Amino acid sequence: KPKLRFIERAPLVPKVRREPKNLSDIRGPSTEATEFTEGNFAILALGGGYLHWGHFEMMRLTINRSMDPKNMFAIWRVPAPFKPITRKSVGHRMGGGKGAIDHYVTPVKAGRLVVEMGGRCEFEEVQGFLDQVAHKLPFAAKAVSRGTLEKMRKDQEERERNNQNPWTFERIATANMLGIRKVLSPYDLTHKGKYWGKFYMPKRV
Amino acid sequence: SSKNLGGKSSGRRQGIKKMEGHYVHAGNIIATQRHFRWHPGAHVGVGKNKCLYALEEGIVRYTKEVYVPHPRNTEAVDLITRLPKGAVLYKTFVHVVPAKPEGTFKLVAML
Amino acid sequence: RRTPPLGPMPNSDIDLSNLERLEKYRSFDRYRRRAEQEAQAPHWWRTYREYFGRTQQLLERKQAIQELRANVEERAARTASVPLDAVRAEWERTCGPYHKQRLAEYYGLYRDLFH
Amino acid sequence: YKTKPTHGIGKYKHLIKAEVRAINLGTDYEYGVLNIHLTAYDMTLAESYAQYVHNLCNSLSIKVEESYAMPTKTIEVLQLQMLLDSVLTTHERVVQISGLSATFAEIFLEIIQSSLPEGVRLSVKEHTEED
Amino acid sequence: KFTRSRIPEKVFQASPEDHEKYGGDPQNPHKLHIVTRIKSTRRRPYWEKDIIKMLGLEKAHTPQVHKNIPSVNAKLKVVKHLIRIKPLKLPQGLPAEENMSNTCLKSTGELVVQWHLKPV
RNA sequence: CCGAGCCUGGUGAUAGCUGGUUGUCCAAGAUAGAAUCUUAGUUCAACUUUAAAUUUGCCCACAGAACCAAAUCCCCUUGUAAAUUUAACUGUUAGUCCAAAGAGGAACAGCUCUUUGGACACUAGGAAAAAACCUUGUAGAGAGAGUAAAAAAUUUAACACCCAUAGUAGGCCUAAAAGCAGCCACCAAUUAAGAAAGCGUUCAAGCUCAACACCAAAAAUCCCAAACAUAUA
RNA sequence: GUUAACCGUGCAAAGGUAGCAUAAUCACUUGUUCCUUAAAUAGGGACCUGUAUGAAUGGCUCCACGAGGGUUCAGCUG
RNA sequence: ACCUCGGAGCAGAACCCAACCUCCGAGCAGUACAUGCUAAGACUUCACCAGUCAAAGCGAACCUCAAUUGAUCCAAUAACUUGACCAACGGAACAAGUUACCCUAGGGAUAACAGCGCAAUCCUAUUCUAGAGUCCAUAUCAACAAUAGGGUUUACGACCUCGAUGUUGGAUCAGGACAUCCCGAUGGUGCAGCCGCUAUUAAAGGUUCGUUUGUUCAACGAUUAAAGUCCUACGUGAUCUGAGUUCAGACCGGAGUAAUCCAGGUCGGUUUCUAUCUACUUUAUUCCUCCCUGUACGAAAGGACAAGAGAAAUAAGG
RNA sequence: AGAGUGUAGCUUAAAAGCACCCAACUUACACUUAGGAGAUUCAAUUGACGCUCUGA
RNA sequence: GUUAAUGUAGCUUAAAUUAUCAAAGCAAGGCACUGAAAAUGCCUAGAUGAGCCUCACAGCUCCAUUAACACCA
Ligand SMILES: [Mg+2]
Ligand SMILES: [Mg+2]
Ligand SMILES: [Mg+2]
Ligand SMILES: [Mg+2]
Ligand SMILES: [Mg+2]
Ligand SMILES: [Mg+2]
Ligand SMILES: [Mg+2]
Ligand SMILES: [Mg+2]
Ligand SMILES: [Mg+2]
Ligand SMILES: [Mg+2]
Ligand SMILES: [Mg+2]
Ligand SMILES: [Mg+2]
Ligand SMILES: [Mg+2]
Ligand SMILES: [Mg+2]
Ligand SMILES: [Mg+2]
Ligand SMILES: [Mg+2]
Ligand SMILES: [Mg+2]
Ligand SMILES: [Mg+2]
Ligand SMILES: [Mg+2]
Ligand SMILES: [Mg+2]
Ligand SMILES: [Mg+2]
Ligand SMILES: [Mg+2]
Ligand SMILES: [Mg+2]
Ligand SMILES: [Mg+2]
Ligand SMILES: [Mg+2]
Ligand SMILES: [Mg+2]
Ligand SMILES: [Mg+2]
Repeated sequence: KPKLRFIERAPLVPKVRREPKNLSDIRGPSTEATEFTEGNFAILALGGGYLHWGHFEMMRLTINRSMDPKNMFAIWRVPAPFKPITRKSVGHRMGGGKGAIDHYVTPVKAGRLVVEMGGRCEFEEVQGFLDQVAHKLPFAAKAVSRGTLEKMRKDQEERERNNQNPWTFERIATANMLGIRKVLSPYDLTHKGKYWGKFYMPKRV
Repeated sequence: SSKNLGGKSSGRRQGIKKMEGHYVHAGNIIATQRHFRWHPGAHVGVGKNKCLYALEEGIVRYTKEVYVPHPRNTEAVDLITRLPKGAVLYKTFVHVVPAKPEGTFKLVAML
Repeated sequence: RRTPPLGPMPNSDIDLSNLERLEKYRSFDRYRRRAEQEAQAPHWWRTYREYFGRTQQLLERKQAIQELRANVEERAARTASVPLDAVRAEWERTCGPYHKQRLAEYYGLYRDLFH
Repeated sequence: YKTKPTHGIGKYKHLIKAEVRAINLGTDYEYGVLNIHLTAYDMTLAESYAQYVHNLCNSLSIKVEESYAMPTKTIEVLQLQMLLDSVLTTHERVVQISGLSATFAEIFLEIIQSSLPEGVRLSVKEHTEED
Repeated sequence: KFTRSRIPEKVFQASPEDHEKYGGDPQNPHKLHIVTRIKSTRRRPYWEKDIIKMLGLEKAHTPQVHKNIPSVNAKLKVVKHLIRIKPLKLPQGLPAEENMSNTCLKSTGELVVQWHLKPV
């Protein structure tokens, strides 16, 4: 049914064991749902980050207000918040074990499609309200069509052939030119030089 | 509060002691383990805590052989009888190729 | 790091989606027959074996068993003797020399006699 | 180098198995859990046909999952015709089935039909029962 | 963690364009290296501090010859950011026993065998 | 100067605590951990020192190491000159920051806790000043020379011009919804203007558009080098 | 349970009685109302969840008295 | 709350690896009675002590489980052996509270005050168009959020200082910030006027007196053009105060057998310094009155600006 | 009429191995144990019978 | 906020488990009606989510709710 369903905070099975904050759940490119499945229009993540339930009901209400339910349909490409964030009650000194579970987040890597759309208009009709959604997300994001995503991957690939600088990041980091791997990660090999922490730089070759 | 308590056990120091291609006298402990990782092969014994020792003075090699268990081993004969018919199991084994010939015939007298 | 296998990985032709439909060993001994076939294969990886390694004849035999199926009366089945000395003379003529070559190799005559 | 180009050489769990309707649209309905009920006034003849069914299914590689028995009926001469009394009893037994096609459906019924002995009744159905 | 880095062998395949920018050729390769240390070994790990002593490059900017065999190349591959490798090309032949006494290396790597101090 | 006087004596009480430890000259020298009424300490180990004995030690290649990522281990060659063992000991055993993989916390801290690797407590140059970043080490005299690292780059939002009459006061549904309160429909006169896309009606008119034609910064004593776009790397 | 004289029930050696009280008396509390002042977290008089008052651990008034601790009229005075 | 031992993660692939880190468990039960004796070689929980494995041989047959535990000395015993929840688990053979009457040795290795770091909490500005504002997002207020900032609060950290960095409020004198309370200038207004709201600009000048409270606060009285927000070692104690806080005395209630204790109350309680050096030690605002005028405005109630005149007061200098 | 050919079910088996069948255990199945059954379409690589094809 | 405890018929003790008695309430019952008396039956997810067993049951997960504590500068 062609609106977004209600994403509930805190799924009905609770998590009981407190997991560590792995922040490799934000780093680098996404290998999860990078592609369009039965839709044409989306919000591409251009940086990593966590989504609250607050960002979900941001994304749910400000689409359903500004979307014709007879000509458009939407679908989530992200799950419910499953990853539990542990917050100690304020005013206490350090020590005393891990705190309690406060809220749940869902991790979103960069390059992941967030909210897919589709229906009987062209991209300039949905570009308006999807951009104010993508701007309010807790990471840089972009309202992409099914054509612009290929016309940005076309542009990001010809950019890698055109550069007149002999030195790319791959040729230097993998071959360990300056002893430069002393100041890089082991993720700096296969990410590229593009990704840096949570942030993804689309300008950079 | 830290309700969790007890995990102060130290490391077991369990692993291969004599790696592949080593000369091993008869009785040296090739590996110590829990939860079988290397099974005994030719001239390799097993102790109570599943360690592997060498039964002859030789050179230790590691192969990948075919696993057929004992028909009294009831926890793993049912492991066989749910396999499809192309299947074999292929565990890994530790052998000792013995170096010294076990003796020579020598003149002791002229009688 | 992960490097690809050199030859055919085993158990690869049977890794099918329809697992429940497969023809499924139900006995120990059927597997022990298959598994002792694999320990004579080439095996690219590493093996213990590397370090430690007419027309009137069948026509007369056809009436032979048909004749011999009647004088056992199937009364000698549900405890016959099988005289060996006649059998031995039959063995020495026919499958003596094939068998005799084994012992001459197991005892290692040929690698001492004739190189 | 720990892993190797021989890694995964012994993996004994994707090969082995671990731990309604049959939807299958268009080709459609590939008959799922069906309880064929073998019922007789005898005991031996009912058992000898479940004997015949179960060996038939494994010969045709179509899956069976139960062979249990519905318990026994307790009726006399029903006193509907000096009023008569002698206890004649009925022995029912369940044979289940899980895999069937549309294209084996009418045929596999025939081998059950043609071989069905004297005084026994079948009844195919879906599943909502317990002993 | 910072570990002992390893180089893919794809880096040490020379292109035909590399045979244009540099004077060597794959057939008939040079026999000896000229290895001079141009970077200090401090602020670099102890394995690189120890390889430099094994090649014999305690002094920076001093020249040193090594064979071009794959074993000693496998020690130059770990300290290749500290050194300059040049092929020792001999314009004349090898120095004879009468011609050991007066040679010089002649950066551009040309071990001249009779080095006089007179103009041409 | 009384929570138990004062004096002499035991008494040079004792102090895992503090302070102090005096000629010259050179050489080697940075700390894995375990126990402990123990974490201000000590004992063993590790490391360091000296003197010996002997033979290999570092670097390492194919092969090799488990099922339920960077790498290490192993290891001949090879490059090199140490290494193990014996003897006699002390001291360190209250560490810091940087990069990397993580845990705790707020994906706070010049925060805390491990691991791998640097540097620092060791001189020198640079980053303004500077422990920890970068460059560099084995030592002297020189009124010589080549070098290394090494000086932040940016300045941005104008916009069409013109033209607008009719079914019709749209079946529907609503007091009333006539382009804009709501569904379905959305055909049609003129050459061309949507049963109307934004403003403006309780319902109506009006303004336009679509259509013809035309052609980024804020805080507390006083900003803070001076400056400078053009002679050849 | 009907704010409950009362009934129901448990426990106890006995269940704080007389008085007195927002006190020099945990906290809520600068409780509440009256008087005092133009204005009162002060003071004085009352009301009493004082749920941590209370009877020689002495309770409560009252005459004198105090370099005691609060408050006040008038006068006075840098 | 914990303290010894084992499994899993962190610690992904030899070993190792911390945490008042995340999770599970153990202080046995069962079967034997060759769970007999001896003995090459090895492993080892980073030491040691403890632990583990084991070929053969001799004698005979023909252990499972992960942890499942405890040293010396002393006991008990003819002997073999057996003795602690010695669990603070490498174990002193047997010992508690209290101290504000305190003392000594120390420590900025370690707290309170202050600085600094950080900004969760706070405070502000934008971006966003839901909702409010009759209608109308943007006169005004604003949710879900997003991006930057500030360093006033409560925190956190433990880097300087314990061979002393004196502390709350007030007095005295103020220095500065502008995110302006008043005075000035301007844009918008759901600005009719009087009054407001909001924003841009401005830090020259101004920012009252009282009752209760130890109070900064607040409440309240009367005012005023307004009674601003802060920083300055919560400015300033070698300038002052000591009422609070925080010594020894003491009651009251409470906790405790008592000593004594309580961020609970209350009476009382010594505030030293002769200045070496640095630094330093004489250069106009605002309100009200009258008038416009009872005008503009509204239509009425109400009621201004700008132009002019006249009085004052505070301040600086005499 | 033209064609592919041809080992019992199957077989880059050459008289083989699997499958298969009846009992005895099992609710049955499965396992196992005791048994049971069978093929080179026929004549000198040819020739000629069995099927499956392309025909009318 | 931390520990400490409690969890119940309509109300309350219980009973070391399988759950009672005594008011509640339901009616019948000594002849003018009610209270009292005494007497059938009636009134218990033993406050929760999981089943290792078997769980008021026994450890969690919990939710309520009660007492302690919420310092020393
Ligand atoms: Mg562990
Ligand atoms: Mg440990
Ligand atoms: Mg002394
Ligand atoms: Mg020295
Ligand atoms: Mg100490
Ligand atoms: Mg630190
Ligand atoms: Mg118009
Ligand atoms: Mg009180
Ligand atoms: Mg007074
Ligand atoms: Mg009394
Ligand atoms: Mg050891
Ligand atoms: Mg033995
Ligand atoms: Mg201990
Ligand atoms: Mg006192
Ligand atoms: Mg002292
Ligand atoms: Mg400190
Ligand atoms: Mg502080
Ligand atoms: Mg609204
Ligand atoms: Mg620290
Ligand atoms: Mg101090
Ligand atoms: Mg001093
Ligand atoms: Mg301003
Ligand atoms: Mg102060
Ligand atoms: Mg003073
Ligand atoms: Mg002062
Ligand atoms: Mg006095
Ligand atoms: Mg001075």
